Amino acid sequence: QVQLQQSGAELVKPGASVKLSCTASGFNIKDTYMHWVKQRPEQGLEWIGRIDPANGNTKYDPKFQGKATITADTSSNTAYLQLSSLTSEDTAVYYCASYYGIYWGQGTTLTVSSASTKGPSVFPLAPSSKSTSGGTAALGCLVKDYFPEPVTVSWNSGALTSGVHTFPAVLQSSGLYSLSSVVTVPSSSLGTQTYICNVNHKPSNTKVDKKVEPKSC
Amino acid sequence: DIQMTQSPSSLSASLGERVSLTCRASQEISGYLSWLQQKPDGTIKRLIYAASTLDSGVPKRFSGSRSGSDYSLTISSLESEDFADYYCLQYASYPRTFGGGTKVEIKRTVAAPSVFIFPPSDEQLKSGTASVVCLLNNFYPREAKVQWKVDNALQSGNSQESVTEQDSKDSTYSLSSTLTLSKADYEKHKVYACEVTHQGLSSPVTKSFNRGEC
Repeated sequence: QVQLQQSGAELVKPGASVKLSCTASGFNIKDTYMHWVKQRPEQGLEWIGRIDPANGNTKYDPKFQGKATITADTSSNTAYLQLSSLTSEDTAVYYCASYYGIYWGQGTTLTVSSASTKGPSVFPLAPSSKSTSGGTAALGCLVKDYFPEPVTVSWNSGALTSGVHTFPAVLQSSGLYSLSSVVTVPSSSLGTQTYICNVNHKPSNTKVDKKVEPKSC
Repeated sequence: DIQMTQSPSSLSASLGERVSLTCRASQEISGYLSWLQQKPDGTIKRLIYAASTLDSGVPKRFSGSRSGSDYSLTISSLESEDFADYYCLQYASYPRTFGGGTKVEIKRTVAAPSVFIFPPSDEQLKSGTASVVCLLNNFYPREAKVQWKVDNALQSGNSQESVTEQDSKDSTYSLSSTLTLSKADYEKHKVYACEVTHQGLSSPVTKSFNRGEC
């Protein structure tokens, strides 16, 4: 019933620097050590370093020597992680741990990208006669090149939810995201209705309704 | 540095069953080990320290044991919230090192994927790029291989994968693979194929289309 509260998500351009924070409540940080750990997308935990707030002494893993700098301020009972010369390799969720690992922060997501806000481009993934079996056809929408996350995808103004699979976004080398949203439906319905995906990207206020009609090949 | 070899990396089980995962330290760490759990939402909690001591609040179904340099975590009577990721952590020396992790997911019967291949839309082609997507719908287990072959030549580095979280209703996974080429390199070839290998298929299934016929 003690906690560590980390700062909000960051969107930073490469070559720049960021300072994340972790504020403790329920104890005085000078009494224990404060650690920072990294977790790249879909990967494991990697230790960065730790600090003794009582005297400011730090220890780092050699792999982060010229990348991370850790500090603490007992007056605010907060610890900081400053990451320099950001590259794509730095995109990850950063955790703060203290009280021997008993307590962990919720984590702070850092996304390194040089891209400016951009709405997505929406292309159809047309149901094909060749890609039809047992009375069902698969169709979808490719929402490509948008920044930043998140994007909302609906089908037939939300009246279609069953069988829908909207995949998690992939950050491309361009510093832009892309994802696919597919759905399997009765192939017969393709003769009485047109399927449309409703894509909405709030940061750029881009709303697109894309019709996905059959195109066999 | 002390290397922590955690195995298995994946574990499939059902409600009420017991499961165990182990970590092996490359050097003598004499029980200076902890077990952490990370839920699907990202939050992390320590369940055990000193190899076998449970922290306050942690359920009785969790236990840890030592056998030489092999440290194990056992979850008896699995419950719904236990479907998570686990990591061992050694605090014997700096730098601190973690195990590779172990995913505890829901056991289910085998389910072969429904494979579909989608050619790039003409609206995208005219803008300069071409994205060919291969869809693997509702399959189990998670293990699946997708190979892109353009004119039989195996592709590498020009595709990206994305996989859904185990489905709440049928416990299956779905995966999408996207091959990305420039309009120019796309037009240099004819047959685009997606070869899928999965336990539920007797032999790998290949789905293809011939550019130019579109």
